[PDB]
Amino acid sequence: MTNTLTTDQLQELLQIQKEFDDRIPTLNLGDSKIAYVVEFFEWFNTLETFKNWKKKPGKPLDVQLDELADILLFGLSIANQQGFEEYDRDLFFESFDEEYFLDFPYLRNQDMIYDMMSEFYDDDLTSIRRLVIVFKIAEQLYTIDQLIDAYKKKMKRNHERQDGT
Amino acid sequence: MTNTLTTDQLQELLQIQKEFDDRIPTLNLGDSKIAYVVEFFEWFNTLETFKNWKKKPGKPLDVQLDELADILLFGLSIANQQGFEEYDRDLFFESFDEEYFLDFPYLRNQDMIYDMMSEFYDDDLTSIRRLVIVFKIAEQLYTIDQLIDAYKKKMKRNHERQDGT
Ligand SMILES: [Ca+2]
Ligand SMILES: [Ca+2]
Ligand SMILES: [Ca+2]
Ligand SMILES: [Ca+2]
Ligand SMILES: [Cl-]
Ligand SMILES: [Cl-]
Ligand SMILES: [Mg+2]
Ligand SMILES: [Mg+2]
Repeated sequence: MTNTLTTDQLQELLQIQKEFDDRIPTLNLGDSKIAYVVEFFEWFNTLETFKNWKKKPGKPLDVQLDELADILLFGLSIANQQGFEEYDRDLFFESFDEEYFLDFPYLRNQDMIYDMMSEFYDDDLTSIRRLVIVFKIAEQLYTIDQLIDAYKKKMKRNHERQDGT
Repeated sequence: MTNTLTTDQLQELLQIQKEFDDRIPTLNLGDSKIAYVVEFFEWFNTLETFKNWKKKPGKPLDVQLDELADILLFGLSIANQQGFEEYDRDLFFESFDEEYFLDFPYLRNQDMIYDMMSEFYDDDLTSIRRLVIVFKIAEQLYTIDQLIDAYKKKMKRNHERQDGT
């Protein structure tokens, strides 16, 4: 568990997503952006920081990671659809390294979801920012390693589905 | 007729396209990319460098410019849909300034269309490259000024249509 993300790791993830999306003819960037937000809320719903009525709020770790991996899926798809070049990659690592406001205590505050919504309805939300958000969550609440593992598992199953196996 | 393109001119064009596309709910990046290529061939068909059987090949200048403006329309739309940032703009002006192979005699060769097709079926064709192509054609065969004029005229009519006037 390095809990770090390398250039080669990111490039591999983008390549994995690309191979799967190439098999989706109706691929629609506007729809992918909406799916990103919907999947984000589903992940947020597994964290359960607003569910005061629960004895043990928070779903099992493997469930939370699986729902987080959905956010990553659409984040990678959106990046690929917009053309993720070497200079986009550099800006991503700079933005990721120097993000100051997405740390553990902030992400554990249930009011964080209002800030996220303020980003989500802005036309100018970048594909880079969407990726920074999902990797900071992994880095801060989980590990980047488990997120990558859950996503790769999911995509293997996804290829089996589209293969009819 | 400066036959040049400034940063402010490009930003204005992108803003014009953005306002119009915001009124198109079914906006689909994959469809816009195909439309770019189809409109490209329509413009090429007005140049008529392959129509050996004509006495006066080439349609009137205003027709050629109008069809070129269609290429620009989809080129701007694709750029906007992919998120055209300040660094994309800088790379565009560098690519445009230092393009060596899209000059007048090349563009007047009817075999140029095979090279274009080799670019058009490549998944990795960038929105920047699509814009470099259309502005070099304007610069070399027409002027950038007439292209901008034809596009602005077209978009004014387009807003009148979507306004129901
Ligand atoms: Ca989900
Ligand atoms: Ca891009
Ligand atoms: Ca046309
Ligand atoms: Ca972009
Ligand atoms: Cl309740
Ligand atoms: Cl004939
Ligand atoms: Mg650094
Ligand atoms: Mg220069």
